Amino acid sequence: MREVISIHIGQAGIQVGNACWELYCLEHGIQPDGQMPDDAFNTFFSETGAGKHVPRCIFLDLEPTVVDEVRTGTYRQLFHPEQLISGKEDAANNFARGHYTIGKEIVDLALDRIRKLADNCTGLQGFLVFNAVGGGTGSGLGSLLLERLSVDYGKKSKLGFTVYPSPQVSTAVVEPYNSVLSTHSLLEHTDVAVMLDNEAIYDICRRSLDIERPTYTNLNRLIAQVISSLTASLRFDGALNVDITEFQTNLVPYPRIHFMLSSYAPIISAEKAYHEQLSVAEITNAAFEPASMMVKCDPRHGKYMACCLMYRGDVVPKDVNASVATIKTKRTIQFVDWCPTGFKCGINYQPPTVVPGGDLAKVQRAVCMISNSTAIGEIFSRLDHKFDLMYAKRAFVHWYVGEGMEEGEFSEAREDLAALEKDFEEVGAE
Amino acid sequence: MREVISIHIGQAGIQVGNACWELYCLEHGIQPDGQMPDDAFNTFFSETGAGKHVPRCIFLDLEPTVVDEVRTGTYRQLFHPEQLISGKEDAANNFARGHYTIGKEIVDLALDRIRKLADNCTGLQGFLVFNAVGGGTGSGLGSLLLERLSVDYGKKSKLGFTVYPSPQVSTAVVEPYNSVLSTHSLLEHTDVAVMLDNEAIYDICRRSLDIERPTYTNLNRLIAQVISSLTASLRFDGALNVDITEFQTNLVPYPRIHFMLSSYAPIISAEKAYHEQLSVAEITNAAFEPASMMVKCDPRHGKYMACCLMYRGDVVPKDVNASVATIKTKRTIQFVDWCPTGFKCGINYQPPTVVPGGDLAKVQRAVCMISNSTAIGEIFSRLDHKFDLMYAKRAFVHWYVGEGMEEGEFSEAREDLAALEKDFEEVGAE
Amino acid sequence: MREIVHIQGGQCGNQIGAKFWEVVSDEHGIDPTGTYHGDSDLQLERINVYFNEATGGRYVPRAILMDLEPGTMDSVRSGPYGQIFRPDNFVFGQTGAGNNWAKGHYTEGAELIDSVLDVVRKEAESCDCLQGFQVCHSLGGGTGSGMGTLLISKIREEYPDRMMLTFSVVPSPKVSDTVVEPYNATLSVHQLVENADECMVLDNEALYDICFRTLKLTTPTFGDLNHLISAVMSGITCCLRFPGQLNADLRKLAVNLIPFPRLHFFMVGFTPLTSRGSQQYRALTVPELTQQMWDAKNMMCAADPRHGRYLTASALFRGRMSTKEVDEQMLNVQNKNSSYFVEWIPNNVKSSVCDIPPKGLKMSATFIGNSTAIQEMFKRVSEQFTAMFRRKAFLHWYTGEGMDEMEFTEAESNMNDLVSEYQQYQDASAE
Amino acid sequence: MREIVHIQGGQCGNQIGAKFWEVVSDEHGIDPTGTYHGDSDLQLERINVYFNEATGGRYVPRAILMDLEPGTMDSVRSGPYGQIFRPDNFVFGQTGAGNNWAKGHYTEGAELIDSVLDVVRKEAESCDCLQGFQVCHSLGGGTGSGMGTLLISKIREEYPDRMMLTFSVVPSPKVSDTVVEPYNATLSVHQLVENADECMVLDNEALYDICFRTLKLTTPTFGDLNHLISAVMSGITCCLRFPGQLNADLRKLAVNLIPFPRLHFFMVGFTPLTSRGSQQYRALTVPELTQQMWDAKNMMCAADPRHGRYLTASALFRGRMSTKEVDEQMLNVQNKNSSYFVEWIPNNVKSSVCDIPPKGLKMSATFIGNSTAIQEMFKRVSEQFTAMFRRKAFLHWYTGEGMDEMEFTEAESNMNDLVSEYQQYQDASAE
Amino acid sequence: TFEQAQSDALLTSLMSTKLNQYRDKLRLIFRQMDGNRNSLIDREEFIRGIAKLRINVSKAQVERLFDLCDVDKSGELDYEEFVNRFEENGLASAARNQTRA
Amino acid sequence: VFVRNDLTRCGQLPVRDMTRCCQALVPGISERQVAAVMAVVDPNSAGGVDY
Ligand SMILES: Nc1nc2c(ncn2[C@@H]2O[C@H](COP(=O)(O)OP(=O)(O)OP(=O)(O)O)[C@@H](O)[C@H]2O)c(=O)[nH]1
Ligand SMILES: Nc1nc2c(ncn2[C@@H]2O[C@H](COP(=O)(O)OP(=O)(O)OP(=O)(O)O)[C@@H](O)[C@H]2O)c(=O)[nH]1
Ligand SMILES: Nc1nc2c(ncn2[C@@H]2O[C@H](COP(=O)(O)OP(=O)(O)O)[C@@H](O)[C@H]2O)c(=O)[nH]1
Ligand SMILES: Nc1nc2c(ncn2[C@@H]2O[C@H](COP(=O)(O)OP(=O)(O)O)[C@@H](O)[C@H]2O)c(=O)[nH]1
Repeated sequence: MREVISIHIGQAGIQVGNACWELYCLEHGIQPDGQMPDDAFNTFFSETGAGKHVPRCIFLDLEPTVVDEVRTGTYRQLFHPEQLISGKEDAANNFARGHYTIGKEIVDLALDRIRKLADNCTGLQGFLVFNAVGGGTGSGLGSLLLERLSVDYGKKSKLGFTVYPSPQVSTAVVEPYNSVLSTHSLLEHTDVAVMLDNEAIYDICRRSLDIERPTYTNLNRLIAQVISSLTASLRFDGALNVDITEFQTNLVPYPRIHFMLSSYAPIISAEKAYHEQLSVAEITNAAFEPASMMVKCDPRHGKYMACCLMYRGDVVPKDVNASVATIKTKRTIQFVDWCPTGFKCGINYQPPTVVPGGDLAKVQRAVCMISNSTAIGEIFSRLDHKFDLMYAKRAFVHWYVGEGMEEGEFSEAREDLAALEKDFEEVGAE
Repeated sequence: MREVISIHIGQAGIQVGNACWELYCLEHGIQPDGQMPDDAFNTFFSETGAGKHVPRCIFLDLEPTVVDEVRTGTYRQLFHPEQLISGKEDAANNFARGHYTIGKEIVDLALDRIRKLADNCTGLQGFLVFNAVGGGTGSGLGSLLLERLSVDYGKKSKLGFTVYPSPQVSTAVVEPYNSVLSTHSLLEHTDVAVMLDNEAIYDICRRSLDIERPTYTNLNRLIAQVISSLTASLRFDGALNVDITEFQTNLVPYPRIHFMLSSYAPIISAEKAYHEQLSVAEITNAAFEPASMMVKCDPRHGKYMACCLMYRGDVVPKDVNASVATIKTKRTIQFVDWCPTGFKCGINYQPPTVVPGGDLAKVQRAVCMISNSTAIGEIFSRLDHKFDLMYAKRAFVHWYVGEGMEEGEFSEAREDLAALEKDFEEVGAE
Repeated sequence: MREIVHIQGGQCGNQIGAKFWEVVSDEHGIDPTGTYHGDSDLQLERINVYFNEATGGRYVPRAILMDLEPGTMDSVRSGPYGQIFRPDNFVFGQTGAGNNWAKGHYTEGAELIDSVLDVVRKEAESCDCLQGFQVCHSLGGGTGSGMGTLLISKIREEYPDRMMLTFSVVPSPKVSDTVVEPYNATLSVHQLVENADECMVLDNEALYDICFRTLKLTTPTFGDLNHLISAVMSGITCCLRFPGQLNADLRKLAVNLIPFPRLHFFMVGFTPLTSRGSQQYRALTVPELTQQMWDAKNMMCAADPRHGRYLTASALFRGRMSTKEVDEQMLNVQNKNSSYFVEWIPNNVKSSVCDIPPKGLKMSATFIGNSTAIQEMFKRVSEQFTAMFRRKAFLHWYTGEGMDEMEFTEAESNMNDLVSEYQQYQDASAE
Repeated sequence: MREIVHIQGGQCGNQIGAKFWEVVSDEHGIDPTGTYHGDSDLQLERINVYFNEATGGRYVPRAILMDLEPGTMDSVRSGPYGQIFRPDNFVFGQTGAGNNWAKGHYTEGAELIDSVLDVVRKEAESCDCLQGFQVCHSLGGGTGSGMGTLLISKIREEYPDRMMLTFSVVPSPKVSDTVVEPYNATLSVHQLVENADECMVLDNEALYDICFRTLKLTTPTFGDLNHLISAVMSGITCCLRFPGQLNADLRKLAVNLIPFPRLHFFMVGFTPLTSRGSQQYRALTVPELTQQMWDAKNMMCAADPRHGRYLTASALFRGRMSTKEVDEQMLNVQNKNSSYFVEWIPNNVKSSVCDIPPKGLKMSATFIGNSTAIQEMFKRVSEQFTAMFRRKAFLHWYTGEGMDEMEFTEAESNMNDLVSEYQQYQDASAE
Repeated sequence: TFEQAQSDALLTSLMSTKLNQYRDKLRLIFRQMDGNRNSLIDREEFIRGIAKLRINVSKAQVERLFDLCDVDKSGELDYEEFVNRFEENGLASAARNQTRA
Repeated sequence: VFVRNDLTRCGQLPVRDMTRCCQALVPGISERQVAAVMAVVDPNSAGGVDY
């Protein structure tokens, strides 16, 4: 009735999907084999003749290794064998490779399975595309799939949880290139794009979790908790029910400005747990702290446009109202003049479930703050010169040209990002 | 009361008969020794006073090897020793040899035993002739036997499950010659000719069963499953019971047009089972897929004239109606303008039994789709030029001439096949 | 229950037949004393195709051993399987033909041919059903060629419908053993064209090639060439003797191979022939067998198929194998080498499959190709025959045996007509 | 399922490849007889990348060994892991190229190159999907460099989109092993620039320095240097054969490493290289691996990075490690040595992580540096080549093999062009 | 007993036909036999894999197959012996044909 | 008849099987006579004489 189709593209998409689906299985009581010992799973799972629950997800990749890890792992009997789609040749961090030459047949098969999955849903709230902006599979194939979905499905709300390059630390060299290309691609195709930065999540793990050696599994666990907190209102009832379709209506002041910071609170280990009050006001303040943001971007630089809060657990409308009133009265947090309210509070009666073997503690309250703010143009300013600095020398441009791209396409993407910078400045302005 | 006499002519006939009778013994619980630990076997077996069940079958061949393989295999004590009829010299892929010189006495004895078998049947739905169009034993001797049966028995329904040469792959050289000759023979005698191609069944085994090295045992197992689904309504009760006599009334618009494409669904191995829904609609769609067809003939080229569906297992008439309505509303499937109904649905409560040691899995639902369509003219068009390319040079003609034929026989066969081509063109056209 | 009458003619024919019978007895588990010692039911299931039962359990070949000199079959009897043969089936004269086809066909063969026909008829009448006769002999020898052609003519007269199969060791292209090889070969090919239904052409130099290049042997004697010929002779008829997934008798092979009656000369090859070193290393698969058999080097015929065009080709596989795999491999061979295959035949391949591989081998496959390549072999033999016949060298030896000079000219004309037909069907165009 | 076709050329290439295949068999748990004995599942998951399934449980390297003399591969075949290779993959002549690139590329390698490409095609077509080819050989040698360049050209013609990886042992600066090393190197660099997609530069004297200073061996034979080179060669593709936390195939490395097409030469190194004395004293940690990685002595190339600037640098780590640790370490390296890193590339590190470290090391790392330092090596080759080419010393041999003089001048012109490219990007300023 | 010999031959032939259906299918089935990371196949892994194959065979005959596949008296099946007994044709075909033995 | 009653194609049949075969040929034959012929055919065997 409230079905949402999940897509995971690229290594990062599939690896955060592992955490997300582990989290949903733990939340709904679904064993990894597929079945559990009302109808709260329908948003993510469809039950078959044997009673087995299969997730409405699609693991897409041009590289076979990442998908075969799932085919061999504990979640081999849960996912559908044809839902796991594997390519033959990796995109090799080439947007052209993942969008123009290799990705064609794979995305055609992807649309085939997506149509099969959508025909299994009475309603369809929308799509949750989890990819990695900064790689050929993540950028190119994800952009192509988003384009195809926009063409055919039409009105389905597509939420892209994109992982963008960190400011200074990075693992790819053409990462600014394919990041700018994918940003141009999804500026018009996704409905709500959520920014995530590995450096910021690493800082969160280092300070809040006291993990001196964070890794991708830890990062994906935090991301999975954020996404589950986002979708909790679809699967569990609570005061001030929040909806996928109304994320837009309460969050996107203008269609271009749909990139969103995310921040989780509390982020505390077991040893530091039950040591502080962790009240609603304190956790809201922590969520609005710059350190808790999962993107390396100071919120104090820009002005918030909208803030949607998803509370999980024992939260009362008085507590959320008082916390938001204190936040509004606070002088450091600055909102735009044209949005006097700028707040969308929604509570859920289901506390966040804790994945065994993880570092997050069992907290009776949790906040996922997703904010549309003009400060995010600052990371775009970072990528916009990381792009053009190499583009002056046309470094690695032949690699992209070889698979059917043009200098005009890079220029158009960079120009579109400059237009986005202008847009951010204007919307921040009065 | 509903007895059906089985005839298996040639190596292909006997080899598909092995699988067919293995399947029937497994279905009715008859052990290979002959007896079982009611009256559902009457269609295929006749019980004696001792409790031993003997099949109402006749294994005809001019080569002793294949029949002695039956005499030496597991099914020795089952079949009647005189019912196994063996020749002394093979027909050597010569239609003339199998129809004019060697086949005379063998077919005379075949009529003798067929008469003895028919005298044991209170009712008699008809004959199931399984031969190999493309070999002297199957083609020539089978044609002679069909002619004699038409002369003496008269109006009994003879259903010929013929195996035609594949389009490009083949095993013989004079296969076009004896195929065209036997086609002229069986155009005027058999009542419903179910067409089969080794290339098509090989592709089915490769794609659906994941067998990259299919063998004749696999092909015969598939054919046996098709025939068992076809005859299931004779032995087991079901809603919308379908009869041997109902096949032609609901499938043959004109007497000349009685060739039938066969398609079974689902074809899934043990590993791939219980992983997809395998619902009524999905299996109907799979049956209507061109890839699942057992003739190398794309139905999209032609138009369906009639489609008879045999559903086996837990099939509910509302679901079969919904699936067939979806098929009708589908644009890709095209029916002739003069057959608005074009569908003969029949359900049976007996799920298809699975052969132990076979590749097919245990499925609770099954569809056997047998369709009269004008697309079948394509394969006759292929054989018509494969024949004339050889016949222009009169290659291998002396071999056929030596055993009592004339050039006029070849000319008449080619002319009759051209007439059949034009008849198919006319029925297809408005 | 479709019996075959084997006949050996001449020195080469007798030795090849001895090796062939050794191979067949080994395959059927028959010891040199004739008692069955094989321990496999399929071996005895169709043993009657070649053997008859004696008073005891002894099994004796249906073989008829022909010669004009006694020493050759003294050696045959002294051989490892010399005492399996019925002693009554040894028909030999006293003075051999001095490599003289005239002596072996007209003067000395006339007297002994009556006894030969008596033995052949006695062996045939005992048969329940007769598939036909197989005559192993060597073109280019006196008694071999002469008696073989005469006996083939007599058997054709007596049993026209019964199949006739010939294994003729055509004289080698480069290195000839005897001088009068062109004369004997020319006179014998004329008889084989008219009488022999199905003919295999073998070359000592082609066998030497296969044994140096595939088998990599060092000093291979005639025993090895006879061993390979025996392998082909067994594999061609293994479908009669063993159950097959798609079986094919000799008549089926002839029907699928011979487009026109005179074009019944075929080149044959056996797979897998591999050296000792790479045996662990070579992959035993249907594609590997096809790749080997379609090689020109695998042929036991001197003529290479690349020059000619494949009119027809039968492949008899042995082993538990995928019929789809076989058919796909051979269709792929046709599609890849369509330039070497005749256009006016849509399918130039006859696939037969038998379920019993030869002893020791996981798999096997024998090939029988009717291609216009043999045109160059017949052309070369004509080039030698004409060279001698222009000066009438050694012609007096044949003329003194009471054959006209006109017979030589008629044989040359017939052989040239066969060559012309092969060229015509090499360069025939569809429509 | 992304297969790699290995090729070995010349004596140096054959020895290095033999050591490499021994190392890879050890990593995959394959005994010299070919049977899998790893008792470990990830070893067999992607074994098809390098090996093929034989009839038994045996696995055969997808390696093609080439030479013009038989002694090198006689030793290779008789070596400890010589029996794994298919003997059909040994393609060699009778007369070796006398350290003559002209002989190995035009006269003697040209006849053998037909067989070489036949074997290459046979091995490649069996592959489901082909990542590409890796050729191990030495610049400065006749058969090795000549046939390697010729084969790379042919395979580039045949498979333009497939990856080409080369491991070339460039002649050492201070001591020269063969006299015509500058001619051979100059001619081979010309081919590698134009054809090879990714090329690894190695130096024997740099290997001696690293194994005497960090490893501290007393008498490192060529086996030890080949073991180092094999360690790097395995580590470069371990992300294909094993699951990785952040995996990176050869094409990903090429994309992230090569800024401009002709600047595809890299200097490589392996870590952690520890002396047996200080194995206990060292701490096996990511910061230690990075520090040893970025040392100039750890570079297997003679050119030291300090003189040049790193255009790009990939680091393939292996083992259970923190990606935060790795990324922070490489960012700290770039910030600390910003003078040695090119300004107009914001991030000069391509970090890859594989979850399966090599046997014996809990953590390991192979480093691949694209830096302008290789400029000085090409410059030294220029200084030697011009010195000999002024007086035409040893040039008449290359002239007599049918090579124009202008081929040399074209080769050195292109190599000087590459030199100046490296200089121009070293001193290129942002904006 | 000849009955037991024929049963072993038929069962080995059935398994060899079920496997080897495509290239490297023997390898894929071998990797699927063992849940654990070691290549050695345990008796329980062997019974579970045979059960995964749609073959109705008693535990006694499965144990007979396990022992016939050379354990080297170690009790675990290696890939080498797995391939050796489940090759296409070979021992399976020979045992199937040799009825009189 | 012996081949039909021999399922394993082993060429050997037990006492019960060959007595059944001999009764199918001639009804009056008892098992003792068949066993005696079995013994005189193969003196030292644990049943299963070659038919
Ligand atoms: N947060 C997070 N990021 C990841 C993770 N795995 C990979 N990434 C990021 O994803 C980027 C590359 O992802 P992909 O493009 O999918 O890599 P791939 O699967 O080999 O596909 P291509 O590189 O495009 O050929 C890297 O820059 C990483 O920063 C993860 O587990 N967590
Ligand atoms: N579908 C299928 N077709 C088969 C099978 N076996 C043989 N055939 C086909 O049957 C054709 C020949 O059959 P037959 O005529 O009976 O062969 P035969 O029994 O030796 O008789 P002749 O060939 O006429 O002498 C071949 O072209 C094959 O395509 C089988 O098991 N399944
Ligand atoms: N393959 C093979 N060829 C032989 C053998 N013996 C002789 N030949 C060849 O056969 C040719 C004809 O000899 P042959 O006809 O047997 O002599 P004849 O019996 O006196 O007529 C000779 O040129 C020999 O080269 C043998 O044992 N094997
Ligand atoms: N690392 C290593 N280098 C070698 C080995 N053998 C030779 N070389 C080097 O390879 C260079 C060229 O030799 P090579 O090309 O093999 O000579 P070629 O075979 O006649 O072409 C020489 O300068 C040697 O220093 C070896 O075993 N290991």
